[PDB]
Amino acid sequence: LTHQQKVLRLYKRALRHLESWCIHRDKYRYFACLLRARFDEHKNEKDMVKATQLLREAEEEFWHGQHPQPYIFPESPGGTSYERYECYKVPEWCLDDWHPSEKAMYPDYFAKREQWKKLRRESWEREVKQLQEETPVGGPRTEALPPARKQGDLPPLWWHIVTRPRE
Amino acid sequence: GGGAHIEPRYRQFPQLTRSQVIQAEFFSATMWFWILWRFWHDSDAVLGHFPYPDPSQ
Amino acid sequence: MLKYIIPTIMLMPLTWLSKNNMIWVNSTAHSLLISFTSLLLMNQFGDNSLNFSLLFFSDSLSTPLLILTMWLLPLMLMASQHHLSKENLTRKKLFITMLISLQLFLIMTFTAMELILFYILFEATLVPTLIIITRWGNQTERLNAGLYFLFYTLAGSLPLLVALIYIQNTVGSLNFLMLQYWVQPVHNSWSNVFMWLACMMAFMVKMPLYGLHLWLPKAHVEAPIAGSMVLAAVLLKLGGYGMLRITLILNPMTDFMAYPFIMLSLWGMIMTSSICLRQTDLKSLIAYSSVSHMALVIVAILIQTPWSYMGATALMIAHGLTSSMLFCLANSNYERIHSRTMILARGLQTLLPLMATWWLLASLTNLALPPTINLIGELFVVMSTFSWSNITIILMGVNMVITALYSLYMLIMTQRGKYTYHINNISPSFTRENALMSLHILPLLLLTLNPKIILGPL
Amino acid sequence: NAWALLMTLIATSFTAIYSTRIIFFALLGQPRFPTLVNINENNPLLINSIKRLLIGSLFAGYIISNNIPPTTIPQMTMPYYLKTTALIVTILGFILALEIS
Amino acid sequence: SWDKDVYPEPPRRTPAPSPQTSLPNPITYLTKAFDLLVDRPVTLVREFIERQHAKNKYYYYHREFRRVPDITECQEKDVLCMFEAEMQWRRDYKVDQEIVNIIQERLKACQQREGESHRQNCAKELEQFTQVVKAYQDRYHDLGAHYSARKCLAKQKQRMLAERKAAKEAAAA
Amino acid sequence: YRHSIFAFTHVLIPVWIIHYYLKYHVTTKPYTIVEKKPRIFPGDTILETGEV
Amino acid sequence: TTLDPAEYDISSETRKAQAERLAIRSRLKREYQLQYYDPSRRGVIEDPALVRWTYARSANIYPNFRPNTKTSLLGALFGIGPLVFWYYVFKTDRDRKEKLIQEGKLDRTFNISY
Amino acid sequence: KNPDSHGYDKDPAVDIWNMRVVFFFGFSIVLVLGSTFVAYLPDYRMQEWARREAERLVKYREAHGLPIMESNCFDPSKIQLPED
Amino acid sequence: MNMFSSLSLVTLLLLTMPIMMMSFNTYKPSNYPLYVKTAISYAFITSMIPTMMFIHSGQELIISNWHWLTIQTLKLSLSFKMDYFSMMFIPVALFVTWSIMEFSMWYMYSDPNINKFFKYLLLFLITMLILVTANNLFQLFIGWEGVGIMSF
Amino acid sequence: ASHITKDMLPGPYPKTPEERAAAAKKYNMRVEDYEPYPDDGTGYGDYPKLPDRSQQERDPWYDWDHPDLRLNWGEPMHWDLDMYIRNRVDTSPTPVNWNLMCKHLFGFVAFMLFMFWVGETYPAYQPVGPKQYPYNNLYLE
Amino acid sequence: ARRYLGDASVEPDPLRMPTFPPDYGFPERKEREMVATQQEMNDAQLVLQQRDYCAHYLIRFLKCKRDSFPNFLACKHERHDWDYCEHLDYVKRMKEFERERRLLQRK
Amino acid sequence: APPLTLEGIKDRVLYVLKLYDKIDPEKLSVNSHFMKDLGLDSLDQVEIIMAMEDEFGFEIPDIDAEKLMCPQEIVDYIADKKDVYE
Repeated sequence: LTHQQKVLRLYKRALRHLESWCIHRDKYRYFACLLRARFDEHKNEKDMVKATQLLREAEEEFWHGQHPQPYIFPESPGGTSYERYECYKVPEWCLDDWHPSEKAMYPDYFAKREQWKKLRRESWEREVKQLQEETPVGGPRTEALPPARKQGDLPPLWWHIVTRPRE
Repeated sequence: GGGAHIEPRYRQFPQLTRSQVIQAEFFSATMWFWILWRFWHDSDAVLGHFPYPDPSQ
Repeated sequence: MLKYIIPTIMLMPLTWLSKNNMIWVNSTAHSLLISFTSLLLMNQFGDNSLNFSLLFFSDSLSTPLLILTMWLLPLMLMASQHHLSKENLTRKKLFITMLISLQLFLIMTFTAMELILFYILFEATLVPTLIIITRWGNQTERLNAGLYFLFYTLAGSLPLLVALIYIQNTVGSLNFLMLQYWVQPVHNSWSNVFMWLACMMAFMVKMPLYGLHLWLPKAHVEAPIAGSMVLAAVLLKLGGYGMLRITLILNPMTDFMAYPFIMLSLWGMIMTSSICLRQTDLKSLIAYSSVSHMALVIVAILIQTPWSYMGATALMIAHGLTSSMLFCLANSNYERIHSRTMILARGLQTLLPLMATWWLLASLTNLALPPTINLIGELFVVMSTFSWSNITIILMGVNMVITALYSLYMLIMTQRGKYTYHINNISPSFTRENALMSLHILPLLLLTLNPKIILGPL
Repeated sequence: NAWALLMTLIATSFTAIYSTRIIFFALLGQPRFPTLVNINENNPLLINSIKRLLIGSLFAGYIISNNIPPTTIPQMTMPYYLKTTALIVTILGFILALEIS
Repeated sequence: SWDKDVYPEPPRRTPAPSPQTSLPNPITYLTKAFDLLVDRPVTLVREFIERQHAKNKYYYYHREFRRVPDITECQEKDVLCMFEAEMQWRRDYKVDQEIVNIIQERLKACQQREGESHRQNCAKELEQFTQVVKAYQDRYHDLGAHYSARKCLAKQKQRMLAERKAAKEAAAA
Repeated sequence: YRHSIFAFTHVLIPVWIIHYYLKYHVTTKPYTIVEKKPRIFPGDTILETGEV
Repeated sequence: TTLDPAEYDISSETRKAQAERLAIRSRLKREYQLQYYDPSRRGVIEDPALVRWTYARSANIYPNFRPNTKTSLLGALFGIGPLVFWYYVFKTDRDRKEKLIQEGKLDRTFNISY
Repeated sequence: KNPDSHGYDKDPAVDIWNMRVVFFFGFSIVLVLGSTFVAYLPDYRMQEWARREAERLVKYREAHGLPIMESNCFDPSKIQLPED
Repeated sequence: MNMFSSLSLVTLLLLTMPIMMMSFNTYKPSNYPLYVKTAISYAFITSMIPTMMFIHSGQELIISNWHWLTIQTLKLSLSFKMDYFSMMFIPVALFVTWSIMEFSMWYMYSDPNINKFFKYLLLFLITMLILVTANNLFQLFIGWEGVGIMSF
Repeated sequence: ASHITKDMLPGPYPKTPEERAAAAKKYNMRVEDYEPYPDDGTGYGDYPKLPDRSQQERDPWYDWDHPDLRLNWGEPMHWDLDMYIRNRVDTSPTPVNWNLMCKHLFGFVAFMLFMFWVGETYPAYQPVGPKQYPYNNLYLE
Repeated sequence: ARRYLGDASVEPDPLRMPTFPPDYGFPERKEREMVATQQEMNDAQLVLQQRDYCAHYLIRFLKCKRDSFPNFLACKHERHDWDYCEHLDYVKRMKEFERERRLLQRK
Repeated sequence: APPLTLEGIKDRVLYVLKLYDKIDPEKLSVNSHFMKDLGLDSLDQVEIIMAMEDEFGFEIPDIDAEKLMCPQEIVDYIADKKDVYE
């Protein structure tokens, strides 16, 4: 994480644990600027050790004053009924084993599927081999050229592009 | 889809059905009427009073 | 009797004599039929036990135990079919022959009329089993399972034949169990311990104590295709019952030294089930169940005083099925995904919905819900072994805890989301997957209706 | 034990603040929650359910109790200050409920 | 039914009615109702077969054995003569289990028959019951040899201790 | 409306079957259902006599 | 209690020369997805970290073992130890309970079972 | 093993034969036809015989003079009882 | 008094009918819940009857029915208990559960597996109902753990 | 069918740079402090060279943590170190190492002495000496 | 516990009462306080600690209870007077901390 | 089941952003590029997502902050989270 944005991850959560402490909707709102005052007290000064005491002593006075059972935003990294619905989870590619007379239904939809595959049937010869041209040796984060220079098909097809919905 | 039968609220405070609350309020009596017979007739304690057993003779 | 050995040996050229692929269905068809004969004259007494010939009383004994032995045969060819279809027919004719060649002795044994037909037929296996382990293994560690499976089983079962030939010429004739009507006791010496110790330790090395089980997971982890003989080797083991024919008599009155077999297996029962929790290989995970609530019988048998035999018999055939059937699940789920590593298979229960209730009813009968045989086979253990000394309630009371975390962790590992990379696992359990997995839970729970047919004489 | 008397009756107090807390944050303060709230309580398959209990609630305690063969002897002579000593606590529970709310 | 003196029970003592009151009783609108939706589909069918069953009468007899074999004969090492001397003893240990069953259920009929007193009545079963089982495990119970049941070899060798100790070594007797 | 035999196929099949297993039964078992005593009160052969 | 678990520590700026700790992993997730996206596969992936997860755990110890350090002769404090204890507990009972069964009668006479 | 055949065991035909040869032989002729056998199968371990005969014989003694559940050691003075 | 016990078991045998008739009874379609929800309604009024029969004459009952295995001496068969905790409570535990499923009937209304929800809510009531009624101490333990699995 | 050098061999020092990473990269540079070192207290055959241990503890934490998957679901290619206790363990709580529970669990232990007394309501304490008399003291009639 | 002599019949759960069980009794008031007939006491179904005083009185209470079955009230004065039998008894038994208080003090 | 469309999200986001008196409601809505209304480095980007959480209310992931340059970009992927427009 670049030294510049390191306060954000605190600046995101700072007021976050606040609101679960306050009760009235104004209480959060009334202390906004008042506790907002402390940030820009020294607004423009050194990036290094001079202002690192804005990072250094931020540790205490935060962890101190922490865990009033925060509001968890139910569907999220934690807290109730977040990951709740798995009874569907949309197992994409359920379309393999059928024994038709189970395939009579959704004929228009079976027509559409086999039309998607043609892209993934052969998109490769320039899709894969360009990744042999694109990343010279040890390349970091691995996405292709954002267009793939003419038509990406998908290119990330279809696992990320067709992936499973929520209901 | 299913139907429009009620639209949601932008915090315009949605309206009631007008048979929703009255049909309920008749069950605000059943606590306030059935509380009638508490003090009538029963007191804070219906007991009889222990008369300090003075006859140690 | 010959009602049985003769058709089941008549099976033997029902197979090769046939044509091409008709072979499997040919013998599976008949092999079921014999089960009518199995019950047929059996389940007579009852009181004053059945002996119909000089050297055979098939099973009277109230150790019926033989009906199962005739089940598991035409459960194999439904079980064993998967990857054995990939080599030649004259070899496939073999693997059905030796597999029968086992089934013929397990009818001979459990009857035996005596001690000395038991032994030579007690050691008469290991010719057919050893050949199924070494060939048709999977890994290359199999070659050592070949040895370890001997050099124990045979290692100390020779001291039988030194002892049983010592009795034959000492008191009368051992020719018959049904005459013990003269038996003198065994008081004490530095000779008689050995006698009692020679007439015993050969049996322990089969149903493991917490020592000298070092072979049991070595052979099961790596072992034939379907569990094809792994279902059979979960019959073989429990068949160490014969300790029920001896220790009832034939040195009755030494309990003096029992204690090193009590406190040694009684603290292992709380033990080896607990070394089963972190296992990363599934056919290992079940192999250590098989020690645990099997090794509880060894504290049921040594103690006298029935209400143990009420409960010790129900156990030999209790896990006789449940512990069988689990090796049948972990086989199937392995057909599709070729690692036996437990982690790898996750995110099932969406993709094979009907096989959900199959895991459950299996893993529920280690929990031993009260009504089934399992508890009514455990709660005659605890009732007598409590009277032994009150403190047994603790350890074997702990067994009833760690075993519950034990089982679930195996199911609940297969409830998760995993789509993950598998393009395999399409087959939605074609009937044999769910057919052979049945014919266990149907017959198992069923017996609880009239469960006087599984009991000892006491 | 001359402790439970201390101990239990104190628990009777919190029986007020149990209630009044989840009453006063849910049923009392200003509306606070994101917009687009669709609430509809007109629900034949619900209102049918509550109505039975609360009716079968109020009358219940007296019907069940009134009909029994009596199985024991309660003391029935209860002196002062032993009497409403539960109610005596709840009275200030509600006090300390709202004052503290 | 059964044998009366095998399963005795005290008589009925039907309770007297006490209407006393001007108010309707609903049971009389049920016992007068329920009876009429029961008897017709029920009692007619039991009468239906029980005559339908008059067409044939089978038999199964009352099986009683032949007791010559005695007890403590015969010459020690023997097989034939001591094969049977258990068949006397084994059946007569299957009996003495059940005679504890019958006498036990008779006890239950001392309770829920009454159950309010549970104490000042019955006069018999409990004060008898623990005079029964104390006549059980002694000499009729081979323990801890009960696993082998040790028939007739240990059966007497409690009862040698019940001879070679009692009545003589009792000092002085 | 009827929909009058659905409640009949529901309850009236068992009520028959269950009692046919009782009327033919209670006197079969030597000691079956254990029903308790009448708990007689001094309304039959007795005077009170108090009231005291 | 278990544990701090050090959600802040020293940093900044030293060990900013440490990079390509991601190049180690970024290579694979490129190659892994280069593996994982293909039209025709239908099968599981090697995933060596799992092969070296069990096989360096179950097997490959008694080969690696040496019976030397007396922290590997520790187990006598573990394996045999309590197994003697359970003998000490029992053998006192089954006797203390036995002596009374002879002189004096603890039980009642309505105990037939056992 | 799905060229959109349905299939159970192996191939086109006797697979279809191979299902009826397990299902039908396997159960409905054994798990049912057989299970019937032991259901009402005759008196097991001679207990049925015992209830009545351990019933009749109770009152016989109770009727005239005799006690109940003797345990008299099977007629002593049939035994010489070695002392020492 | 002859109808006294016999009506209790009605409450008991009934709730098993919602299970047996799940496998080729020619099942009622969705609104299969209603098939059960009415199968409840008549059970409560069924249990309401014997409540009054007791609060007149007393006279609690048990039943001797069916001999499970009989070992050495103690003979365990099965039974039921009509006792004072049986007469009052059981009507209550059914009376609430009479009202409870309707709520779920609205709450779970959109779940495609609803049909077998009411099954794993049904056994729960069944076997929790045999705990209160059993006088045979073992029999108390059948439903003791029968419920302890239902939680899972 | 991985051919040669499947797993750990006789460490834990066989040219530490030869292992991580020949294959099985626990460390990048052969010093990440992930070098196949952690054979702490050897002679126990346990955990030989092992492109492996003492890498830190208390959980994979299972949160956003979303390069791709990164923790317990989605299986990043190869980090695996030790596991199997990781599905029943998490991280730092708010307080630290305060046993006030043994305090409170013994908080009532103060009232053990409150057990040795009784609670008899009638009459009051009324400091006494020889007035106690639970049943009787002096003559009957 | 007045007469401490033996029991002809041994039936405990005191089916052998001293004569009738009191709470304590007598000692003087009342020397013989008198209860009800035992032959009818356990002839009906009467729980323990229903054998205390006011047995004669409470046996009538249930008499009318069984009379009007479809009714929620029989006698609220008797149940009131059931204290007037019991309250009068219990208060008469509140006197045992009065005597022992001043009797066991100085003299 | 609650109907969701792509209009309101262009409105709601336009709405409260037009509610703040710190922004004149003549200013661009769908595309301002937000770097003209980024002032300063902080107290904008994380400042603006403080309110927008108060209506929908899912988590507003961290690494999605740098997508917030384009005012059409914020509304862009909120369609992909809650399963929004076709």
